[PDB]
Amino acid sequence: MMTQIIHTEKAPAAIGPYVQAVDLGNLVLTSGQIPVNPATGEVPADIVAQARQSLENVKAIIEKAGLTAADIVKTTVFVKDLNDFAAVNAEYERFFKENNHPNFPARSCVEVARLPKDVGLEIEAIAVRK
Amino acid sequence: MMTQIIHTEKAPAAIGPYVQAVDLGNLVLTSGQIPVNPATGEVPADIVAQARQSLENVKAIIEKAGLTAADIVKTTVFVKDLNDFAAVNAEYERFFKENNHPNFPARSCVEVARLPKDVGLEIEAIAVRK
Amino acid sequence: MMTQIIHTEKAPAAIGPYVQAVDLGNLVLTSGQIPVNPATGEVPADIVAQARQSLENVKAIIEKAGLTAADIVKTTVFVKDLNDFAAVNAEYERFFKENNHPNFPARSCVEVARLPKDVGLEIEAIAVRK
Repeated sequence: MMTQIIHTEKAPAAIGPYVQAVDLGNLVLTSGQIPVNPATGEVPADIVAQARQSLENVKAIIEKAGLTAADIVKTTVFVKDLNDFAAVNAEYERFFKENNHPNFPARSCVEVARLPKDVGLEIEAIAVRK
Repeated sequence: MMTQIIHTEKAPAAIGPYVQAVDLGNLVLTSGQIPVNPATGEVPADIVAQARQSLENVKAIIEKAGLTAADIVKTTVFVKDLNDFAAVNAEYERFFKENNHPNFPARSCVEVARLPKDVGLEIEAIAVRK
Repeated sequence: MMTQIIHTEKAPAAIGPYVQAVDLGNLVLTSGQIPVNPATGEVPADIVAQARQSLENVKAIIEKAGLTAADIVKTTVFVKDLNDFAAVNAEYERFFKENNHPNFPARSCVEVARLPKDVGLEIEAIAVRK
């Protein structure tokens, strides 16, 4: 039996009051990831670049656990500019099907006032593996 | 056995990286719905009208699956004006009990900066059926 | 068998379209709590004081049910000032381990535009008890 707690060597890492992710068993969940630039360690200005890195981090954790984005049941993403979603949404959906994730997980994205680390976007989705 | 994926002919419909809703089986979940005006296809200015339509869409999906709002375990709603919640909250609670939903599902509403489609409100709640 | 619904005599109490909390059984969930000052009934200006009270309310409900913060699988908290998180995060993590909550539940905090009751912060986390 297992419950939450998900270690990995790709995500932003956990060193505070939270872990990289949580594996409840059969139903996984990813914390509010962020485009922690691999060279700046924060959030690339390139809404597309930062948007792509954030997706890799969220998947890296779920992948290190033994799953895939395709399994993602639901997904949530906070944006600092709903006008930029045009590029993120176009690439967000184009990658899922390009990764074999046509299931299309639930969505819950909204324009928040701000985000941790001044990040221009956050990612938090759920995944299953029945 | 089932997992996520919920089709319907009432909700805003899914044509991107997400589905109308997701049925994990026994525990359903609705995506961030929106008052997609049946005549404008976006969000009626009438905070009350748009607030009512949004509730119907969220219920239409759960209803098309085989459940009811009364079963809703938790609920989340983003507002663009916490001052308007006075009318939404008054009608939100008056409809639940009027629909046989006295259980009172969890709440998680907050004043967000913006919302998809420039909608003045979003709805995302969970439902059970043990 | 049980499903949602969690009564208590410590939390902000439920008198509208939502209950104090919801106990799905084995997997609990707390609604968007708030620092409802015990003397003002709203939200203390002391970001630290209000931040501490909010934590007690969220735990009071889960405690009245038969669990602890340590069991918390995931956690979400809306802030009105990401600059204040420096004090909340420092005390948030210092209390978990001080309460025996080193598990570190998932995180999902963001700077929202506003919050119910003009509260300067909201709390909503999940808990397990397998």
